Formats: sequence, structure tokens, C-alpha cells
Amino acid sequence: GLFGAIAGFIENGWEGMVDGWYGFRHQNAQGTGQAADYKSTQAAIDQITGKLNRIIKKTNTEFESIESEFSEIDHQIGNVINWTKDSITDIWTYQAELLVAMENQHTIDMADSEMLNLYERVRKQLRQNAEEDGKGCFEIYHACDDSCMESIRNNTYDHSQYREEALLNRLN
Amino acid sequence: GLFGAIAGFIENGWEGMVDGWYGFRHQNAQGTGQAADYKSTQAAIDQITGKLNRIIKKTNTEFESIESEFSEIDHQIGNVINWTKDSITDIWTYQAELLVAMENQHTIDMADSEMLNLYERVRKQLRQNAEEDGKGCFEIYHACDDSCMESIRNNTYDHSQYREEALLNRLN
Amino acid sequence: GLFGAIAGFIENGWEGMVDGWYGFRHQNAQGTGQAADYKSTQAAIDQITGKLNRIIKKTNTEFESIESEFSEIDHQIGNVINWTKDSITDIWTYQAELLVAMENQHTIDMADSEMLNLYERVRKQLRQNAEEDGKGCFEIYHACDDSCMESIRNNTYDHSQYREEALLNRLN
Amino acid sequence: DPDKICLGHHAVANGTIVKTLTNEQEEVTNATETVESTSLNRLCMKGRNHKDLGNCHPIGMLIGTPACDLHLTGTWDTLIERKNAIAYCYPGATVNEEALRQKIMESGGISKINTGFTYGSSINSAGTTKACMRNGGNSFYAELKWLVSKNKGQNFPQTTNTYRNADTAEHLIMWGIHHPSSTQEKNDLYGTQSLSISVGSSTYKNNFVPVQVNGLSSRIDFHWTLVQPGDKITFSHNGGLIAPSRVSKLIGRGLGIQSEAPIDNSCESKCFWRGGSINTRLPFQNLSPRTVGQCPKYVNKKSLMLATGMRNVPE
Amino acid sequence: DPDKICLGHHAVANGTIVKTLTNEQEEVTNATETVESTSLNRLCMKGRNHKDLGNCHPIGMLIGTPACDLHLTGTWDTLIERKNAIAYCYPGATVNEEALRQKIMESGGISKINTGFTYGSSINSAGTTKACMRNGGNSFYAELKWLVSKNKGQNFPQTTNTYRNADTAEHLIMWGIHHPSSTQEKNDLYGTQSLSISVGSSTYKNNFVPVVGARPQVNGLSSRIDFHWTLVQPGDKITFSHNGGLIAPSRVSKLIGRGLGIQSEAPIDNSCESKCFWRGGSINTRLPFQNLSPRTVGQCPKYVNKKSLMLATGMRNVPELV
Amino acid sequence: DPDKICLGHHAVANGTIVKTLTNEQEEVTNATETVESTSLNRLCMKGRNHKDLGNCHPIGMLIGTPACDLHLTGTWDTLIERKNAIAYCYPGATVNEEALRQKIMESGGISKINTGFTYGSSINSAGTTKACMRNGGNSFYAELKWLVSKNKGQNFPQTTNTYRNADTAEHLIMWGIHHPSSTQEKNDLYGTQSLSISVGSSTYKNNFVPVPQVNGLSSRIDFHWTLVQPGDKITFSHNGGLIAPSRVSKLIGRGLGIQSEAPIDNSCESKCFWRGGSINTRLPFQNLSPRTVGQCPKYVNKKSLMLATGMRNVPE
Ligand SMILES: *[C@@H]1O[C@H](CO)[C@@H](O[C@@H]2O[C@H](CO)[C@@H](O)[C@H](O)[C@H]2NC(C)=O)[C@H](O)[C@H]1NC(C)=O
Ligand SMILES: *[C@@H]1O[C@H](CO)[C@@H](O[C@@H]2O[C@H](CO)[C@@H](O)[C@H](O)[C@H]2NC(C)=O)[C@H](O)[C@H]1NC(C)=O
Ligand SMILES: *[C@@H]1O[C@H](CO)[C@@H](O)[C@H](O)[C@H]1NC(C)=O
Ligand SMILES: *[C@@H]1O[C@H](CO)[C@@H](O)[C@H](O)[C@H]1NC(C)=O
Ligand SMILES: *[C@@H]1O[C@H](CO)[C@@H](O)[C@H](O)[C@H]1NC(C)=O
Ligand SMILES: [Ca+2]
Repeated sequence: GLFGAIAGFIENGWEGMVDGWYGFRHQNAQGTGQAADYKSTQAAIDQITGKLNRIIKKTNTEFESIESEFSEIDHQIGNVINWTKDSITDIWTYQAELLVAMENQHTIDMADSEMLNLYERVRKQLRQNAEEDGKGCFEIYHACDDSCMESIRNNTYDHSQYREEALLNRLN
Repeated sequence: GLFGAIAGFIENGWEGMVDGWYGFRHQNAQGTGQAADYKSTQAAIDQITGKLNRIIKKTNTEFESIESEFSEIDHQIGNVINWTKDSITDIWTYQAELLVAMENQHTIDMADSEMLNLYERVRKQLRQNAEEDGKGCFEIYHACDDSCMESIRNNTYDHSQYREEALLNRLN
Repeated sequence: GLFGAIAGFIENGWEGMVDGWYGFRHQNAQGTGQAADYKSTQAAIDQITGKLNRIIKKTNTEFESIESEFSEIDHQIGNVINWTKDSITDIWTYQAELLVAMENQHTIDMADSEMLNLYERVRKQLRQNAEEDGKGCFEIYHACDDSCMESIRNNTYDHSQYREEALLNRLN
Repeated sequence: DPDKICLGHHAVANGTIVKTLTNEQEEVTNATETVESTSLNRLCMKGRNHKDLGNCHPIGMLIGTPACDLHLTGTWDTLIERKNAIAYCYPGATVNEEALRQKIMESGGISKINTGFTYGSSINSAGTTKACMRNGGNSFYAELKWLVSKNKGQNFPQTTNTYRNADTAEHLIMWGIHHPSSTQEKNDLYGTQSLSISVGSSTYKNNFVPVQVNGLSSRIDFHWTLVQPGDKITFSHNGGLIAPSRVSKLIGRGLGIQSEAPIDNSCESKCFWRGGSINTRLPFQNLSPRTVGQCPKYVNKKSLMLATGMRNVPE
Repeated sequence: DPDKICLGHHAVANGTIVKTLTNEQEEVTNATETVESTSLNRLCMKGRNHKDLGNCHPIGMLIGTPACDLHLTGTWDTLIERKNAIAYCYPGATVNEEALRQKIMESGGISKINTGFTYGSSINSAGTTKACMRNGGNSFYAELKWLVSKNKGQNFPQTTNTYRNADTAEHLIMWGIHHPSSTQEKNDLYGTQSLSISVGSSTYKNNFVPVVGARPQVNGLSSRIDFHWTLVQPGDKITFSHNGGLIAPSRVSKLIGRGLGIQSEAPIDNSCESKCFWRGGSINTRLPFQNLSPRTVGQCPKYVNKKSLMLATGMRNVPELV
Repeated sequence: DPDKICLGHHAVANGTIVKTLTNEQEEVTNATETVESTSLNRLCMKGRNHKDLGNCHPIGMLIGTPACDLHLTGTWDTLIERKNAIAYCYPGATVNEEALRQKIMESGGISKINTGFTYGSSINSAGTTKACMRNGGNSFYAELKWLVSKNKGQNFPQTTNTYRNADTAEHLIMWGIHHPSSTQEKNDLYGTQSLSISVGSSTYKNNFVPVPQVNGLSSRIDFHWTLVQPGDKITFSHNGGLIAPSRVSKLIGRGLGIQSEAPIDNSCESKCFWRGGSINTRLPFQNLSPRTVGQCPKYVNKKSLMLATGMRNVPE
């Protein structure tokens, strides 16, 4: 992927996560826990909604008949119509194939971007108190209780509070 | 957005900055200063110019009349023309709506990319002598005079010179 | 570029590298070596193949004549055909110019993404045992023999093994 | 040994395949269809002032064939023609037939206006036939009169009838010309004389000379023209003319549907084709390239799936 | 406590809304319009050799209606037809009328060439009418002759006239066929005999019968003169056999080069330049789309069903919250 | 002091310029063309059952001009007309000429069916002319008969011939009407009497009346045509001057009609053709001609449009 988060350094997705698109799994003393990130999930969904609102519509233009279902029309004007209509159908088939293909490529990469954007938010928040394992996890070099985890997720984690404990644990 | 710089980790833009698109604000002993980055500003502007050169034009194709303004035309050929012209207008309306929408999406993300690209240039330059605060600033862990700041902006800052002082300040 | 790898922080490409698109050059005690990354090269090539499969094709639509090469046709129906055909040619010329331009933009940025994605994989792998020089190289702060290099490239490098030696060399 | 927090994304057991610029077989969490393959087998005429013609052919409305008696007049925004609809109770055709049909099917209604045409006592106006039955008894086209000599064999009196368009909008005048097969029939009805029928307005001018279907080689062929506001049209004939008792005026505009499918006043739609209605909100369809109204564009595609979710990576 | 450098981007107080693939209401620093809504109410004919026909209808140039006397000949690159322009001083129509108009409006000028047609002394060439006035006295189409018997009632002599195209490029020959209202008028002018008019070349052939019928009156005249036309190739000849009722070409027309045909009620302006025109005037916009009219001529922005389409020329605008 | 590993990407000495959304002059490692500029100057008729008409004009097939002798009948999927092809050995034209040509060029073959038309002994059927030469001797249109009085001067007997369509599909009947210039000539073949020719079926009916030197002849034979429905009959009443159908034509299936001056080649295959030949390119666009027939790349107003097949090229 363009951003290497989804189908990238993150080895796979979580069938278990059914309350959101992007979220966290932690492991501390207390045990294990899973929680969805709302803001990042809504960001992706809102962008896809946007596409759907634009793509799912027809034009206002009223078209009348130029081909009688129940009677022959002049052979020459009929051939002109056939040529024109076939030429238009070729365009719209192409324009449709391109639109969907191009949107699909973007929808995917957009979602990738939103995952990477969350990871980078967390990375910068944890500052010098954790290290990347390269599978999309941060090894936290201090005691991180469930309140400390909820603080990472809720963007309230103050790195300075654990800095001294963490830098010691890291240098060993 | 895609790159999470603009309308992302950078909380907002600077109405104060009127000599460029992207730039720096520093805070040292001497006081405060603001300056634009030319290269990154020109990069974005040149790409947008490029779009305008491609998009702002009509075809060379000379079209004649096929509808008399001042006389009635045969009813059958007229219906064919009406259908064809309406069908063409539907295409061009669609092609226009898609073009501008797709370019707009790209123009935005492109500008985002150019911001992130500058940040990443600075980040790598400062090496181990500063830390990311997560709002698009680098906390520099040494005395950085106005000459030292001008050295960051002009891509001449030698990390090695301040490395010793910085690593001490950082570990404390 | 969008991702700042190619024609970015990486000053230029390697005419010398003829077994792949992306790869490594290392420098250790033993001397120098060069090797291509297969997975990242194949990723880019497969995506471009994909574009070629979609773009290099015509429609199955059989079109008959509506213009006699060797005889005049009624002047009015002739002008209608001329107008329609010119209108269609304008569309297809536009649709072609846009397609290629938009694909070209993407092909480039896609390849940029694949370079950055490799760099970021390596960066995360080396963890605290190396530092970015900002030209797309990692200064490794330990003895990295050719087996150690092959371990970086083959995604088998265990940072923990060299961590102690590296952190000492780095803090000095 | 150390505590750890992991970032991740959802997945699903059953993902859908879509196409991208690079990949023909890309699995994603959710997609949706963009091409409509299903069609409603009914004509959705809710909130439309429609007229189902049934066995009446639109041209039959203007000349007034028995079948079209309920449809000689009215107002609409939609006009539905049917298969094998009847225009001609007496054998014949209209010159420029299709051009007229299309004109009527673009109309949003029909006014009728009396020509006021009167004839000498040597003429029979109410000439009827067994072919056009009305009230289970011999009749004729309601908007035309069969002009024949009152005394069998007698030469037909030279007559001149003239319609003027008092209205501020154009009027559609039609008339017929009877051509019998046998000279015994012509002499019996109009007389031995050479027959000649001249029609003329500011716009139009034409001459007509009277020259086996339902056991008859005899025809009544129809002609038509638009007569401008303020202008007049005069008919000179020495017998053989089927004369307009009324002219037609087409009012406003209306959507013309040709469909074998049944009406339904419960359901609404802006798009129609031979096989019925299309109410899909989708931007494309593959049912038919021949559609009328506000419609999805016809594409040569069974399906085009639009990703509504991220890449799906299970396990 | 620590020294610090911050990276950032500009913003503005008043941003513009544009549309993206995902967002209908996206604020950016700067956008520009792509659809032209403004039109000039004048025809910009700078650097164009133009011909405003005024009251003259292009067909009238070829047959030479009084109105078109100034426009029987000339060279141009642009031809401007007007509303209610006059083609026919004597009541009638041209068969394939619209096809001919379009052909003239594609032309870049008109040459005239004499047929040289001569007639027996039993024929009257200079037959005129009160409908076509010239020098305030009865006249006729300049490029045609009204052929009638010199002795009222006398049967019209069988005549054969033949034009050969000496030129190296095709020539446009037109002729009329008089259909009178009353049989008293036909006999008076051509004679009692059955009338037949045959015209024939290598390319073309056709037969015509003057139709006599009671019809209403236009300019106080019930009789019509309907016109027909064809191209006569280089080196080829076209022969007219008639026993009366033919309106005969005194001159053939030659269309030269190509030209832009504008139908517009709007006035000229030789100060201003343009390559795109419509009923309501000129369109000089450098933009790629317009929403003024789907009926335009020349090199033109494409008609779209859009009031505005704004193209972002700047980054997302995130202003300093207050 | 420290070891280092560097990431990089390939490059090339000679890169290609392509166009992007932002850059008109973008150098990349490899591009490929999307518009075809090269055309084959031959018609690639491999695996197609074709018929090259050469000197024969499609209408000439139905009336049987000498030139069209080899093409009076057959089956095909492709029909190739040529420039200055001959339809009329005897001076004349066909009414609705172009409509008929187009109809024949959509056809996938022609059957011929005998009218079976028989004539009194007072008639000469095999009337020939020096204009239509066949076997180095005076001849006529193979599918029509020149009907003239056997006794020079004698007024032409009132005759009635009737064709019925026994077939299950429509048949295309054509016939001619001889108009001589001079009354001295007409007298020899037809008499002083008014001539009148009526043709009539269920579908339509019409009568026409006989009225400058081409191939040394001022006399013309002009042709007319109509479709005769299955089961229906068409009857011809004439008192002289009719050129009568000896055979009716039947159009079989559908076929691709090529107008091209270019020669055949049965070695090469193609689904796209134009005046100047074949187009076998796998590319999605072409700039050779906007007038093409078959399954074709779309005409574009572009010499070249290069599609990047590789990354940006940044050389050393
Ligand atoms: C225009 O195209 C239509 C549809 O392709 C043609 O109608 C078909 O013709 C085929 C081949 O002869 C018939 O077998 C089909 O029954 C027809 N299908 C339908 C749905 O109508 C039509 O012939 C073309 N028009 C002209 C004037 O040729
Ligand atoms: C439709 O367009 C074609 C091509 O632009 C016109 O073809 C030209 O016709 C004239 C004959 O008057 C020739 O002098 C040119 O050489 C032709 N060019 C080609 C490439 O064939 C055609 O005349 C136009 N038709 C109408 C009715 O205007
Ligand atoms: C075609 O559309 C124009 C513009 O609405 C209209 O005025 C004209 O009457 C239409 N022509 C026909 C034949 O319906
Ligand atoms: C870059 O900026 C620094 C600021 O102190 C200056 O000293 C240096 O000379 C500059 N380099 C160039 C080439 O201008
Ligand atoms: C996909 O989205 C549609 C539309 O909102 C919904 O009906 C459907 O249930 C979704 N599918 C899954 C698997 O979530
Ligand atoms: Ca033209």
C-alpha cells in the first residue's frame, strides 16, 4: 500500500474488532484489552459516504425516443443513430470502468493513510518512553496500568510523567 | 489528510505568514522569529501552475451549426440532434465535475505532502539533538542562536557540532 | 514527490543496479556490496502491469460506415455526422490525455511510496542500533559483517543481539 | 517483560473482490454495485397525468378511428402507445407516418377545432362502411367526412372548402384521398370525369389523383400539414377527397412511452423502456440502450463493484 | 526551558469552498472558476474579413432577390445571417432548403458565371412582377429569367438550354418551376398543352410538372415559384428541356474556400476579437467550459449543466481559531 | 567510525519524457505509446470470407453489368468496394442510388431468383447494345431484358408480367425504363402511341412515362427498385419502354462493408479498416483516420501520448 500500514507492517486485520475500523490492543500487568478509535474510524467512513453521495446519481436531463419500438424508421438515419448510441455507450462504459477503478484505488489508500496517521499520533505522544517493534506495536518501557492505556487512546498521555523511569529501563 | 501534516498534527495555519506557503517559527534566548521556506512553497505553486496550464484551455476543433436559429428544421433529424447534443452535454458535465473534484482532492493532498516532506527533512537534519512535540515543532536540546536557526532553515545545520551538549541535556 | 523518497531525500538513483528497481548498498569492515530487493521491485512492476492490462485494449463494439468514401451524401445529414464525430473525437482525445496524465502521476508516486515503504521497514528493524543520515542511509553503530547485512535485507536482523554494543557506541 | 500497545484495523470472514487501477482481484471489507441489472415489469405512473392508449394508435386520435373514441381529446404529461395499436379502420397508410406519430407522442394533449366545412345538396357527407364499426353499426373516421355523389353514377360537383386558423398557435390538419381498384366503383361514387384534388396554404401545396387487404384493393391514404396562425388552407376537389370535419392542435409537451408492460398508479419513476420502469438510484444500467426520461446511462457491464471499505486481510 | 523550531503553513481569513471526491464543502486558501457564465452581447469581428448580410438570406444571394443586390458576389472568412432575412421576393420555397443555406454559410465567398442561355423570339425572357421591386419598378430575381410565351395564350415552344462548366472547380446551378393558382393563368402564360420540365447532367436528373391549384395569397399572389439546385462538376454539362413553366438560370454560382457561418441578432464590433459565437454574441473566455448555450460555432469551451465549478489553486485553509 | 547501509532505486542514462497532472516534461525510466501512428497499407482478410469487387460497383451486382459478371451471386462476411467502380454499361442512374449501395454493403451475400417472365412472339427479349460488351460481342445487363417490337416500327403490344415471392424472406426487384432522345429513334422500337409503365404490389405501386451524349449515346436507361414481401406478388403493365427483370435479388445475412483503394493480403488478420488499409494495433487509440469500420481504437487528435511504465529517472 501507498502508506504501508494496512496490508503492510501491520501483518493483518482483526475479525474480533466489530465496534470500529481502527483500534488498539494492549498487554500490561492487569491483562489484555481491545478498544476501537472513533475519530479515525469516522474520518474514513465520512470520506467513503462523500464518494457514495457524488457517485450514486443520474442526470436531470429528460431524453425522448428517437427509435420506435413498434415501427421501422428510415434506414440511413437509423444507422446514424445506431453509430452515435454505440459510440456514447462505449464512452459511458469506459468512464464508469475508470471512475470505479480510480475511486477504489483511492478508497483503499485513504484508509491506509488513516491507519498510519493514528500510529504516528501515538508514536509522537509516547515520545522517548516506548519503541516500535515494526508490527504496529509500541513496547512501552514503564508500568502502563489500564488508566495509562486509556490515556494513550484518549490522547491525554503525558510522556514527561514516565520519562525518567522509561529512559532508565531503555538504556539498562 | 493523506499525510496528516495540514489539518493534522499541525493544529492550524499562520495568517501572519504572507511571504510563503510553508515556513518556520523558532524560540531561542535572543527571542522569536518567523521565515518562509522558498523551495517547498515554489514546489507546491509550480505543481498547481502545471494543473492550470493543462486544465485552462478549449480544443482547436472548429464546429459548424447543425441547428438554424431563425428557421424550423425537419422534426426527425431535429430529435436526433437534440438527443445527441443532450447526451454530449451529460458527458462534458460529468467529465468536468470529475476532473475538478479529482484535481481538488490531489491539490490538497499534494500541499499536505510538501509540508510533511519539509518536517521530515528538518527531523532527519536535527538527528539526535531534538525531539518531536507532536504539534510540528522540534524541542532543540541545546543553545540554538539565530545563526544556528538560519542553519536549520538553510539546510547547513551540522548535528555533530551540538551532539555532545544535546545528548547530555536529553538524558539528564 | 508525494513520499519524498525518489527525487527527494535520496539524491539520485543507481545506473549500476540492473537486477531490480529498489535495493541496498552497504559499507562494513569487509568492504562494499550491492543487492536488489525483490519483493519491493515486484510490488511496483505488478501494479504497472495491472495498469497496462486495463489501458492497452479497444472495445468489442463493431462499427459500420455512415460516411461513403467514394460518393457525396445529403449535405445536412453529412454536417450532423461531421459535428457528432468531431464531438466524440474531442471527448476521446480529452479522456486519453487525462487518463495517461493521471496514471503517470500515480505510477510515479506509487514507485516513490514503495521506496519509502522499504526504508521504513529497515528503519523499524534496526530500532535503536542505527541513525538516519538523511540521504537514505542508516549509520549502524556496531560491527555489521556481510551475514549481518544479508540479515537486514532478508528481514531476519534481531536488534536485541547488537543493542548493548550499539547503545554504548551511540552515547559515547 | 515490557508492557506494549498495538495499533490495528478490522477485517471480515467474507470479503468482496473489486477492481483498482493496478489490481483486477482486490479483496475489500465492503463494496456496492453501480450498474442496475434488475427492472420493474410495470409502468410507474404515480404523480403523472398519463393516458394509456391501449388498442388506439396515436395517429388514430387525429382522424378518429373507432378504437380511439375515448382519446379524440384531452391533456397529459405522459402518452403510452401499445403494440399492434389500430390507426386505420379502412385500409390505407399516412405519408410521413412515423414523423406524425413522433409529433403526437411529444405532445402534452390535443384540442379539436371545427373546419365548419359545408357541402351542396348534390353531395353525401355521412358516407359510412362496415370496416369502421361504431355503436355496432356502419360508421367512419369521426374527424373526417366521406364525400360521395347522392345519385349513384352522377358526376361529383366541383367544390372549394377553406379552413382559416383563427388561433395564435399552429394547427394540424389531416385529410384522406380514396383510391378505388375498379373503374365501376369510381364512376358509381364520383362519376366518369377525370378526378383532381388540390390543397394549398402559404406553407404547403399539393395535387392528388385517385389511382387485397380485408378483401378490398381500394384504399383511403391520409396526408397532413401544419397550418400557421392567421393563414388559411383551401381544398379544391371534383370528388374522391375525404375531408376534415375537425383540425387537431397539439398542446404543450409530454413523455412518449412505447411499452407492452402494464400500468401501476401506486409506484413512481422518471425512467422507462420497452420492458417497464427503472427506479434504481444507481448511475448506470445494462437493461437496454433504448430508454426515455431521466435515466442511468447504458453500459456494456454486468457488474461494476465500488469499494466502500479498506483492504480485507484475514488471519 | 528548551530552544525550539516549529514548522507550519500559511492560511487566510476568507477561504473559498470547493468540491473534492470525498467532501462537498472543502475550504481552501484560493480557487479559480472553470465554467464561463459571462457573454459579450456583440459579434467580435476583429482580424476577420466578415460580411453582415442584414435583410439578405444566404439563398437570396444565389438567385438574386432585390434585398441581396449588394451580396450577389464577394469573398469572406465569416458570414453573418440575420432574423427574418428575405430569400424570396416572389412566394415559394427551395427543395432541400436548409442543406443549401448550410452549404452557403460554410463558403468563404461567391463567384457568378453567365449560362449564356438564349431563347426563340416566341419566348419573353424579361417577365417581371410587382412583388420583386428594384429601382422602385417591377423586376425579378437577378440570376434567373421568367420564361413566358410572347403572345398571351400561345403554347410555349419546346426549348433546350445547356450549361457546360468550363471551370476547374464545381459550380452551383439553381432554377425555379412556376406553379400558378388558376388554369386561366397557366394557359394565358404557357398554353393549354401538358407541361413537362427535364433537367439532366452526368451526376443529376429530375422531371418537374407545374401544379395548378386554388391556394391562399402571399403578397397578394396565390401563384408560387419553387427552386431546385445541384452541383455541376468541372467539364460536365447540364441540359434543361422545357415546354414552358421553367424559371431559367441566367447565371450559375461558384462557392469559394471555407468560412464560419454565424446566426446572431447581435451587432458587429471590429475592435474586439473571438473564435467562438452563439445567437447572443461572442465568447472570449480562456476557460475550458461555459453554461451560456449548447448551440455555439467555432473553437469553443464545452457546454456544461453547471453554474460554477471551482478548481482549488491552494492548500486546505485552517485559520487561527478565536 | 560506524558501518552504514543505504537504500536506493535504479536509473538509466536515456530516460523518456511523459506528461503528468502537474509536469509537462517528467523524465521516467520507461514509458510506452498509447496512440497508434503506423498503418498497414493492405487489407488483412485472413480468416474472413471476403469478396473484392474491383471494377464492379455493388448496384452493378443486382442488374448484372458486364464488369460485375464474377459477382452476380455468392456468400461473404466482408465486401470491399473500390473507387470509380462501374454500375452502368448503358448511360443512366438508379433512383435512391446511395440507399441501395449501403443496403448491399451491409449484406452477407446475394441469391438470384428467376422471375420466369414470358413474352408474346410480337416481342424481342434479347435486345442488345455496343455499350455493354460481353464475349467480344454486343450484350446487355444479365439480370434484365430489353423489350422491343420484333417488327421495326410496329406499336408495342400491351403486356402484363407478374412475379410472386415463393421465399420466406423479402426479395429485391429492380427494373429499368428506356428514354430515347429523338422521336425518329423511338418509332423504330415502340410506336407513336402514349407509353405508360405501371408496377404494383401490396406494399407500394407507381407508373412512369418515357421522355446530350454519353459513350456516344443520347438515349438513357434509368433504374428503380423496391422490396417484395414473402407471399406477395408484383405485376408489371407496359405498352413498351420497360427494361424487365429476368431475375430478382435476395440479400443474405449481414457483412462488413469496406471502401478502400488498398490491396488484399490473406496472410494477415484484422478487425479494423479504413480507406488506407488495416489497423491491427493492440493500443487503445489511433490518429490515422476518424473514418474506420469494425472493432477499432478510438480516433484522437494526438500524435503521441506516452504512458509511464517506470519510476522517475534521476541520473548520476
Ligand atoms: C440498429 O441496431 C438494432 C439493434 O442492434 C438493429 O435491430 C436488430 O437487427 C438484428 C440484425 O439484423 C436483428 O436480428 C434483431 O432482431 C434486431 N434487434 C433489435 C433489438 O431490434 C437494427 O437493424 C439497426 N438499425 C438499422 C437501421 O439497421
Ligand atoms: C465533413 O468533413 C469532411 C472532413 O473534414 C469533409 O471532407 C472534405 O470535403 C471537401 C469536398 O468539398 C474536400 O475538398 C476535402 O478534401 C474533404 N476532406 C476529406 C479529408 O475528405 C466533408 O466535406 C464534410 N461534409 C460536409 C457536408 O460539410
Ligand atoms: C430541440 O430542443 C430545442 C430547445 O429546447 C427546442 O426549442 C426544439 O423544439 C427541440 N426540437 C424538437 C424537434 O423537438
Ligand atoms: C546558508 O545559511 C547560513 C546561515 O548562517 C549561511 O551562513 C550560509 O552561508 C548559507 N549558504 C549559502 C550557500 O547561502
Ligand atoms: C456494506 O454497506 C452497506 C450499506 O450501508 C450495508 O447494507 C451492508 O450491510 C454492509 N456490509 C457489511 C459486511 O458491513
Ligand atoms: Ca461542413
